[PDB]
Amino acid sequence: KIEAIEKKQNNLLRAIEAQQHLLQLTVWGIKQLQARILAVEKKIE
Repeated sequence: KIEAIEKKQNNLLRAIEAQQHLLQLTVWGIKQLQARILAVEKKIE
């Protein structure tokens, strides 16, 4: 029980750490699309 709670908790920490990184990745990806869409708007503007 306390062992089961602890084990599950260690995994949760790892999953959150992993999602943290994925998020930063998507954020950076969105900054890239934004820049590219911008240049296009300016090109046809």
